[PDB]
Amino acid sequence: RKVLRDNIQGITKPAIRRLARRGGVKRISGLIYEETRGVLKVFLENVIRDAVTYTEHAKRKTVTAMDVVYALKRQGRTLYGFGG
Amino acid sequence: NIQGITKPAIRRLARRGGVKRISGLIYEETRGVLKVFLENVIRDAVTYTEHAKRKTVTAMDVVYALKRQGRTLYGFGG
Amino acid sequence: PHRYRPGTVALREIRRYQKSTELLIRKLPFQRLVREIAQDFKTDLRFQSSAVMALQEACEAYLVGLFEDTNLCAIHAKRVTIMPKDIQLARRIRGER
Amino acid sequence: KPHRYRPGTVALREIRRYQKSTELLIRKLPFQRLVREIAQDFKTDLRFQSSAVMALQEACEAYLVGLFEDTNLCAIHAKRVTIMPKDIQLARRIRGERA
Amino acid sequence: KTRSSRAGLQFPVGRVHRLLRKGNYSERVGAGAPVYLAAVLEYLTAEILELAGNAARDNKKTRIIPRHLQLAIRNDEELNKLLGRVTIAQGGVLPNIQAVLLPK
Amino acid sequence: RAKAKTRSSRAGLQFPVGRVHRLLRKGNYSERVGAGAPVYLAAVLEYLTAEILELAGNAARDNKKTRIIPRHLQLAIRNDEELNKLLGRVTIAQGGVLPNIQAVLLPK
Amino acid sequence: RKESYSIYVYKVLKQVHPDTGISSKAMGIMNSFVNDIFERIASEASRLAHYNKRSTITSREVQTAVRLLLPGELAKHAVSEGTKAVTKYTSS
Amino acid sequence: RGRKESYSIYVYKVLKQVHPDTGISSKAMGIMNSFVNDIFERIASEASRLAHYNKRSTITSREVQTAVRLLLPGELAKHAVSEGTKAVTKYTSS
DNA sequence: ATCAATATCCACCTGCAGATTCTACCAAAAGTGTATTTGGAAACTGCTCCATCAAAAGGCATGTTCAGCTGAATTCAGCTGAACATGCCTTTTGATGGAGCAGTTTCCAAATACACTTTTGGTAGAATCTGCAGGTGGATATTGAT
DNA sequence: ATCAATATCCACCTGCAGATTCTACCAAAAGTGTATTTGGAAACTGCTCCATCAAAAGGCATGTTCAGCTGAATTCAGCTGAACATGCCTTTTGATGGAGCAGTTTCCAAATACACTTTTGGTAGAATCTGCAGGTGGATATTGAT
Repeated sequence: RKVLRDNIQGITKPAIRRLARRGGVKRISGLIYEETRGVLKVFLENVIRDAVTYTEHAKRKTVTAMDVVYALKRQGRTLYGFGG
Repeated sequence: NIQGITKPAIRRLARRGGVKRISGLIYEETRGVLKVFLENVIRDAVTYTEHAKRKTVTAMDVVYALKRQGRTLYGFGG
Repeated sequence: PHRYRPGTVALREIRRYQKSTELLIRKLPFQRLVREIAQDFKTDLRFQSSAVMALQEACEAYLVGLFEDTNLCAIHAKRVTIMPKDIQLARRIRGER
Repeated sequence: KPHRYRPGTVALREIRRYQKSTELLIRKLPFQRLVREIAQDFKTDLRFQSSAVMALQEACEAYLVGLFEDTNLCAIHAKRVTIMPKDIQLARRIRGERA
Repeated sequence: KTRSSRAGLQFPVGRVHRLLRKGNYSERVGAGAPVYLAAVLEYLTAEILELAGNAARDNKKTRIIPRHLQLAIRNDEELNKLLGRVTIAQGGVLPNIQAVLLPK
Repeated sequence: RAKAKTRSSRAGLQFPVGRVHRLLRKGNYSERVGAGAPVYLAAVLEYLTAEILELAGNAARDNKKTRIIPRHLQLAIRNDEELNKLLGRVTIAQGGVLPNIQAVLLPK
Repeated sequence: RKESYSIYVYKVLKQVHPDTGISSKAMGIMNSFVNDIFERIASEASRLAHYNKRSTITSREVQTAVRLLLPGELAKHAVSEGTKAVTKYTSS
Repeated sequence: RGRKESYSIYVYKVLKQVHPDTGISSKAMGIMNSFVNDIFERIASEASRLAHYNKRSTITSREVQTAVRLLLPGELAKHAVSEGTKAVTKYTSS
């Protein structure tokens, strides 16, 4: 049982660079990286907040793919491929 | 009839949207955008009218059409 | 002969119409527009007048909001003048395009 | 030579490369740690089906890619080529994420 | 003597129950569900009316009108988000001029 | 006792009309379900399936593959105006994006 | 007869602002608001019961749905009010 | 056991009709199952709302048709209406 | 900003009329009582798959150096859009007819519901089939010259 | 200015993880028989929406002048991309303990059903009160000139 902290810094500068590339960006200001980590943490917090609300309502201790899919759909971000 | 949406009406809308200066090309462009919007909203509204087998578009038909377009409107029945 | 400088009457108009809530498109030309577009689906449909009014509130709130976004796009380009290209960016990012 | 590409050439190459492919671009184990850290701050001692972590990662990467496209258009609009915080903020404000 | 009075509420528990029962939501409706839903609706309504009456007294009205509802909604972060996709007719917009548009 | 015909074969469908009917009936959509509602619905769902699978198969052929993958489904959805509109708020897992570089970024 | 929440909105208004009134258009707004939030809560609670193979919507589904739909402190106060009203209703 | 229903076999059948020499990966089949479930719920819930708006207790093919017209973007709608109508009449001719 | 002149904004009234409340009636809805049935919680447990740990490799993050070229700042003018006067006309306001459209009201064939019985279509898992990942390393295209 | 260096393209090849086929059990469609629900055909209204029409209120179209904004051009500091070495830590493959997901069973607290019985909210005239018209003119703000 070990303590999870600061894992937003696992979203590295190079990985962020790749995502921007896929999004078409040719040149990236130095401040973008912390900005992107902030936006991602907020997005993922919102999604996981709702997925855990579905998990708790079902009296489970295991977040399922379906809980995540329901949270994404509630928020206007429908995801295909994870209904099995 | 689209031209009845006049340059000063369009200015009034831009002013309420906080716009201070306006290019001459905006009016035509605005009239295009308005037109597309209306064609969408009325289309579906008519469809509700037709499913009910009426020929009077009601306020509620418009409310439903706006709603299924993610544009909920209050004050007319929901 | 007295003249306001460019922009001063424009700021005055922003204050006025942001303080107000009245409809800014005239009723009859917009009702005419609505009936033309609608006739392009089934001619001689009746409209409850509250339905025309609902359409107008929706339309003006949509154009006003769109102008607020367009305005932010113009200012982002170090401009104070909205241009068709600003409308276009706003709508592309909104997912309308 | 010693051979050196001009700034921009290798980034254009990388745009073509990553727009052709579909692999996740964020390392898997760090992203999983991130997901468990966030979720544990909301209910201690959840487990995750690994399916649920991959669904979160697909959603997150597609969101960031989409936002970066919109950010790019905002930078182009101000006649720049370099994306900056104010471009992300303009994009998210117009999306209604935080208007 | 009604369920509404029994639960401490102005909003109609009986009506809310009938509306769940007939809305194609589930086969069965538990007895606490409409009490709870009516309470939530009353609470949100009170929040809105609290703020809108405040906004109507700061413009020194005594009658709440749609404009006061829009001012109440948009100046309040949580309500503005909850109603982020809602058009209030005759509500107008907040007074808001971008700083770069001002003189001097 | 009469020979059994599936409702799908009767309607000339590949999609399962009877399953669609039960799912309608247990979905809390309405108190009752008309006989023709699951046939129409199953028909529309099969048609949309054929359309997507047609375009994605063409995209797999173009990429010199015989197995459809999510990337082929993405290519087909996003290169088709109506499918892209209909699925405008959907993420295709492992889908990627369409190749697109803004003109102003290319070398001058 | 067409029904609405007008009298109930009016009574809540006399709770929070006894001297303030409300115009007819404003009451139409409030009515649309109540209808809106009702359908959001109910339909989310319906989905919640479906996902979990239950035929019944209980206050448990309403509460979870409130937790998914309202943003933060509104959710917390709404959960408090629903729990309070249910406890005060069961007591009789 | 744990029996899990799915649209996979019907998706596969349609695949063989449109491309008889083409396969499909299980992730792509998961996309197609997701798609079917999604379009299903949009149509069924719009039809539910349509019956409810007009005070009817039954969802019929008419509600399905008008739901399809509200949900599908144009030529998709037209062809979907044709296939649904065709299948219904073919069905009712027993 | 100092200042006087000019134009529009706006707190301030006061009545009156148009809304917002009193008076009052009544079906439809809500509550209450009783009789029932039943969905889901509790308990109990098999066995899927989740958490964790490790090794071994080698992919990719990190940290550095440096200069190409980008963003930022500045200057300037061509020309576009704001302000305005003017005089024309479209829309507002409002009244009038009357048609035809919603919108209830029964009556009842036609449709859907639902239990029981029989008959497959659909799933799981095992067994078989086979693209293509992923390793090749030439073939061609693009780049950036010294 | 062809040339060197580099990257990408594209074709090759084969085992194996993954996909397709098959097979047998069984859940759930389908048939059958009957009970229940319903939504249209005919009928009767009576709001309510359109088609007129006109007088005068505002609001719009047009043409001119010029303030000042947008866009081009130019300069330069210094950020960010490209290229390198190093070595961490992710990926992969794998084995293992066991949490808890899920599949089943019993059986009541909590649900539906049905018959009455009161109550309430909707409704709509009539009787009694804020809010717009719209007077202002008196501040408040802007402007060209110093």
